[PDB]
Amino acid sequence: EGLRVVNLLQERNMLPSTPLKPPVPNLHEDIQKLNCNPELFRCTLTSIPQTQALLNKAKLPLGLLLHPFKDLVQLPVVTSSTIVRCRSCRTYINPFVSFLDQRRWKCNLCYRVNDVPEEEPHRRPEVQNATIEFMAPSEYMLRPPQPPVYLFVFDVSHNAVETGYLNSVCQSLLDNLDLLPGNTRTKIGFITFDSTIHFYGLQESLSQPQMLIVSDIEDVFIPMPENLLVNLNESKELVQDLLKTLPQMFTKTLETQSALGPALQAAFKLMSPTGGRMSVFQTQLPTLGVGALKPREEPNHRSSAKMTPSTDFYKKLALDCSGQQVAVDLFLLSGQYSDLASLGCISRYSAGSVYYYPSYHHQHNPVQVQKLQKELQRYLTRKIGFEAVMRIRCTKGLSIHTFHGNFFVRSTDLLSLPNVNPDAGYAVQMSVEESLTDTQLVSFQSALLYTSSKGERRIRVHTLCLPVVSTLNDVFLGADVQAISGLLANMAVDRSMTASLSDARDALVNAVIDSLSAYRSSVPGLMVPFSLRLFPLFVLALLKQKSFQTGTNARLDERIFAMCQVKNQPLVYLMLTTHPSLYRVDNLSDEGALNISDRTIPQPPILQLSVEKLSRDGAFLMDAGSVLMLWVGKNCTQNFLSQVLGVQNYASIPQPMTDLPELDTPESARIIAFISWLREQRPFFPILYVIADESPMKANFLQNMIEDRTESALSYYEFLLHIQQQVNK
Amino acid sequence: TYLEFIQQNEERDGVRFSWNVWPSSRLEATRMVVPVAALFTPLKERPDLPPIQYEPVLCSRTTCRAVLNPLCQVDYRAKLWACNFCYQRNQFPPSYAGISELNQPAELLPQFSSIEYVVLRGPQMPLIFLYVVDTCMEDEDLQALKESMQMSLSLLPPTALVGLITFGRMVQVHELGCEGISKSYVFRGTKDLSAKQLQEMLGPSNRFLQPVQKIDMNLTDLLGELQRDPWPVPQGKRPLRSSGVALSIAVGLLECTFPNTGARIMMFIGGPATQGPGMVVGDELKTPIRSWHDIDKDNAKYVKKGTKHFEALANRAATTGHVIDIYACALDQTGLLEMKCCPNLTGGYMVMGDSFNTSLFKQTFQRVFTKDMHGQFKMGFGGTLEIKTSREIKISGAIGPCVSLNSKGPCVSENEIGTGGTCQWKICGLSPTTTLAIYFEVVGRGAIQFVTQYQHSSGQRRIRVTTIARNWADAQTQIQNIAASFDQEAAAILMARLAIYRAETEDVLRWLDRQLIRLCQKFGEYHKDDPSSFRFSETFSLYPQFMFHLRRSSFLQVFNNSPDESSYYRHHFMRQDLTQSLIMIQPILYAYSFSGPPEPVLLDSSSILADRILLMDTFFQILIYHGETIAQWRKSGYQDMPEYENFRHLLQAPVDDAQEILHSRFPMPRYIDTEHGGSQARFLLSKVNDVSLQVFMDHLKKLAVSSA
Amino acid sequence: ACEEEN
Amino acid sequence: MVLLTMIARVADGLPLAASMQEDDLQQYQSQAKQLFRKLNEQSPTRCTLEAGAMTFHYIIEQGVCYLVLCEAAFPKKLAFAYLEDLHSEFDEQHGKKVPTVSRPYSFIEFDTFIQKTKKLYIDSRIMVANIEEVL
Ligand SMILES: [Zn+2]
Ligand SMILES: [Zn+2]
Repeated sequence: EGLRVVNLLQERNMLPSTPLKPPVPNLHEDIQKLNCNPELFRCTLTSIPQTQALLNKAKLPLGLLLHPFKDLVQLPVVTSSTIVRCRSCRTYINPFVSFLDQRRWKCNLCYRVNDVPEEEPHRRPEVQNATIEFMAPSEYMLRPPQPPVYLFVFDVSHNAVETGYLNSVCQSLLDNLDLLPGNTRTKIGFITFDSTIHFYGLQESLSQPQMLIVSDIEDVFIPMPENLLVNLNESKELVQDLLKTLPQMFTKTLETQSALGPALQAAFKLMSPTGGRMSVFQTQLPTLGVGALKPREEPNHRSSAKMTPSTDFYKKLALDCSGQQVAVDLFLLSGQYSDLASLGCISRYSAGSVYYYPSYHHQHNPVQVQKLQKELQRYLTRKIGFEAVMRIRCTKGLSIHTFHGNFFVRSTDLLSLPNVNPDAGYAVQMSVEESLTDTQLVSFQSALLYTSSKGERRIRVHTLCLPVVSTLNDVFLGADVQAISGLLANMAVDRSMTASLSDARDALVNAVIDSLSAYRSSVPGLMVPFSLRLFPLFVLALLKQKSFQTGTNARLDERIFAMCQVKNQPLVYLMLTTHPSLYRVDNLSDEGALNISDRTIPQPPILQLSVEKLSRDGAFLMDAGSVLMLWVGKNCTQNFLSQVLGVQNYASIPQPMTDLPELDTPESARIIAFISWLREQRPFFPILYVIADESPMKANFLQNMIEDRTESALSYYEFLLHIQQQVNK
Repeated sequence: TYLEFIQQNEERDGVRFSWNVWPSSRLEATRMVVPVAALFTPLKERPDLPPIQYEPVLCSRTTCRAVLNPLCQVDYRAKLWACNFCYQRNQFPPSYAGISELNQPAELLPQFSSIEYVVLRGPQMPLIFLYVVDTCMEDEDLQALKESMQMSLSLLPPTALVGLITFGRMVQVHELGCEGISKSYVFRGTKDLSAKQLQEMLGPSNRFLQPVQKIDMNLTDLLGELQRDPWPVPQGKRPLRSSGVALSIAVGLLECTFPNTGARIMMFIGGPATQGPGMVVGDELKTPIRSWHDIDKDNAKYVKKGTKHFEALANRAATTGHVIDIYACALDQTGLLEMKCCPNLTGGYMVMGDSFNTSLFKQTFQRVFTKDMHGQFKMGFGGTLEIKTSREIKISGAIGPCVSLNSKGPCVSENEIGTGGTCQWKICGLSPTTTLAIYFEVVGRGAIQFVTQYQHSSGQRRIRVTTIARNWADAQTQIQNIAASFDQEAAAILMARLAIYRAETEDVLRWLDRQLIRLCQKFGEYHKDDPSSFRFSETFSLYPQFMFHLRRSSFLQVFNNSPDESSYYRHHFMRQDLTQSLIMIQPILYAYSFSGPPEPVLLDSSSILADRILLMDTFFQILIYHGETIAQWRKSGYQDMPEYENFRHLLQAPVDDAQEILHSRFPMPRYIDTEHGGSQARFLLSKVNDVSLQVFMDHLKKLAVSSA
Repeated sequence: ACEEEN
Repeated sequence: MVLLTMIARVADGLPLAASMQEDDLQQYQSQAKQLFRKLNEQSPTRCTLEAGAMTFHYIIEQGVCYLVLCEAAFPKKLAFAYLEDLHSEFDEQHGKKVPTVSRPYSFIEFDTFIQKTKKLYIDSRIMVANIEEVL
């Protein structure tokens, strides 16, 4: 612990060898113990500024980061014939309510006092679980629970046929047809497209599927009432064949153009009636019909900081899906610019999610291929909610004034979520509308109203209670750097679209300066509170990530996807991404977590992001959350190549190496033991590649040593040096 | 004989004129009652004529260019022949250097007036059949249609190209044999498309039109898998059928794919077009399809506009040179009144019936693919008709299945009849029974030559030529020779044709009567104001009666028939040869009793006897009538008894006789077995018998002898 | 407004 | 002559199974739930309500209501044969568990049978009252 000040200029080794743990709100031992899980609900200031003035004086942003539908281990399910809720602000009776007349309860959010209905009340599960899930009553639905409908929309143009993604995508569906979320009411559908929209009907009465083609691009329509969206259960055999055929129907195609717009417009109309999930796969820039985008020239490391969408079409179409509880997930496997800065909008406002795969090719990029294999595996077998919505409430005086995430904000905080995934992240920014002089505790509650794949209406609520403070140092003592960082990120993304990448970048540098600069006018070197010791380190890495970096040869579509991830990713993976974890692995040992019964699991220490830490004499794994990159030294140890890599010498370490071998060696067991534990800490299986040779021309590994200097960026010390110069100007 | 003459000339040059001797002067040309016209059948069959794989031989006078005929004056010494049309003298072509007197070119023998040359120079284009199927119909009806189309496919030529387009609420252009999937393009039946659009929208043989020998199995299976329009039909509604567009899409596909070559758009309908363009009626069952009664009182907001649609369509199909067949089978009306111009302008067929699941339809349809002694269809495509005449004759126009190529010259007269203002006509589709009426005018021996270039079902391009000569009136005996060359039968029908043509493009009877009158006063015998006196040459006798029937027929007395039935009738009249035509006008009738073998009798009540079995042969109806008594001996059961083996030969005589003709004829005529009383007797009673002929003649006579 | 049910 | 089908337990008006397809439902869905709440142990075991351009049709059996909505034009004769087919099936499958459940639409999987049956009636190939009243 510690209320110590730190001089960033003399330490230079502040980053701990163990994972960082989320702060603990300064709260009475008994309340904190019932507090929500931080991995689900968390605040930037565990210590809430009693007043806005105090909030500003700190110069830190006040907001929340949530991951509500996240996969849980033990989820309490209340089937209460009635849901207990405050008659004024409609807050879900939670663990942080104040019980008095033991037959009445004071709403912790708007202080009104409610009458406990005749249905030890404080022992009721509703008030012993911060994270709970209620069964929605007949009033909580505007229509029979809609069934699960999955419509895939493939782009079958020439380019698209050349990448050969269609093949794997279909094998996945096939291997995971049975594993799709849903009862017997499950509906599935398909549509292909190039210059025309290709529908496919499936009746058990006909010898083979029927490809129905719409060619009037300026006026689409559905070709058949029935059979286009079939009943998986009944039609299993039928669909199974279609998947085994499609990849083969377009091998000698000469269609260069692709009218994605119309396709989607038809995609929409088919779903319109039921709503459901629209999985769209695209591979190039849209050039036919509406939704058409003009090509653009990719920037080089030379051009300065001089993003937004080319047209509104995809956004407009999105709200429409949204109003139909239709969600669109974008899978881009383009090899050239494709204008994601505008395509993304399709998924951004429909609470969908975009998946990117740069230069996807069945033969030419064995990496992306697996990445996809594995991200589809996820996307396909993970739980899903339908026609859901979310509201976030917070104690009187506190106000959410800005949202971050893929959803549509109807009337303040009725976030419409056409679809809800357990990988979707969200953030919010609040301010003090009224001074918290009254209370000494404020709570936040988010309810997730939705429809399970099993046709059940359900609410998922999380509730968080924190303490109000009235002195700077306090605000500072409970600061959560990580969260401040990720929240700033989202504000920056928006900052860039609203203005420019420059301002975005700057405002990020000013958060650090205006902050520590405020800390000083309130206390030689760069002096900061123990909690913000990693504040400049994270913003820097923030400025060097592919979402804000500048001096690089970064292509448009990439930058955009990067900011798409900041926007739709749960703090934890924004960190992994932004600040990979570097572990030296050629010498793992026994200080491991050899607890897990028969497996030991080494616990090597986390290194800071710099080449000064690497060593030609060894191997270093870098965990970036989505992928694991094993860089290897030229002068490595023989033992490592032979007993871990399965090779006789550095020179014969296969160029692209997609995964280590499972050799009968204790060195193998150890490295495989470590790697296995890492991926078990997440649902999205991260690929791993050792291709990181010292000459595989895939050493983008180095792009992560955020602490060194570059011809176009400052070093950590260089950054610290700059900050201090402004802190005391 | 003059009869022997008419007969032997139709038999050989498939053609018949109202007058076989024409006016030599102008003072008689103008005064001609029944115009000089011929009923011409360009493809009549005969005692195997040798096809001539020549190069026809043409006159060398830019303007004329007529073909070498037996009327051409030759000179086997000077290797020169003089054209009988412009007098221009020609030099024989190298290949005819070898001709001599004792072995001359067939085109000169009077036996080979009317001959057919074959032109083998360019690779032959394949026949194109395009099926266009309606899916809105009862299952049992659709299955038949499928079994039918599936059989038609087994008869088509290996090289022929096939295509399929089904429809109902939408229009589906199927891309054939796509492999393991089976695709088709869908189109809204709500809006028409040009063809450029349909071209751009869709992208020898095509993906849509493929060699039969190659696609046959795939198309069979597909036709066997077809199913009712998938769209539901709500109570009190008619299926939403887009006939107008289905055709408009078939039309354009070929137009932009194989313009100007043999093609056959065969459309099958099982109900009216309910979704315009070409909308014939609304989807409200409560309301009925327009009737003739409705039409007259302006209670038909779909006809005119819907009619316009198909009409512009036929023109597009005929201009491009493609044939459209309409195969209609529905209990209620189907919309032929509006679609008529399609099968009509082109050589397309028009078949009508109650349901595709009848023997009537099944058979009529397979008669479409009747073959000749070589195993080939008796059809032709893109026939161009050109009629050359002596500087003394001009052409007023033709009445029959065809369209003008609008080509001018000195043959064209200022008085245009029917599709006139031309010496050329395109006839997209034709058969050995296709018959045009060509109306001529005069401004010995006068001659007219008929050149018909078509595409044979084999693929061979051929030119049928028939040159005829007719005597010029002898001035010192004009009206006496002319009158004796008259062809009442032919005239009747040529005169009929004219009338009908006016009706279908609107009193007519008034015109029909005026001439019958005149025709009586100029060649009839009488004492003014003395009716009783009137008589007619054995040469004119019948013309009157014939006129009686044509004015009382359903060809001009629409009402008491459905606009559709009306159109169907006219259609077949305006294409048939003389014979068949007479039958239509005045159905023949036969009697069967123990008192002798079959004998034709008059169409009159007085012919309906109780102890006699009649067989009225309308062109469209074979009917067997059983008088009261025979009906009785029949109802009794006497037939079965071995005692009355005579009552059978009788009961079946008309049945036996019926079968025969009840096959040869194309639109298989409907069959009827009724008797005195039966509700079907009505057909015999309404054909039989102002009022009756007796009085008709009277009133006619009373006017024949009065003022001029 | 299914959550707030107000 | 279109659709809207709802099956609800009569006591509380708890929804059991319904089916709906648009491509409004909003107005005619409440009235259905209205009816449901109102129906009791004294209500007419078979009824037809007139709602202007529309016409409700419901029957009750074993305390379970089968309600249907369609255009007034739709065959009053066919609307009842439609519910009857539903009843028979529903009671044969879940008729004995209906009185114990508590969650809305506890039998959504009946969604299926409702839609394979509805079609057999929407393709041509007792008491009466103004619903406005009962409500
Ligand atoms: Zn409250
Ligand atoms: Zn000449």
